[PDB]
Amino acid sequence: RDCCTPPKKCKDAQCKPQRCCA
Repeated sequence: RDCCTPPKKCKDAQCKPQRCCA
């Protein structure tokens, strides 16, 4: 589960500092 690719995942620290999340 990537932080921006479907299913995007923007909730954990390993995904928050991501333009597609922050």
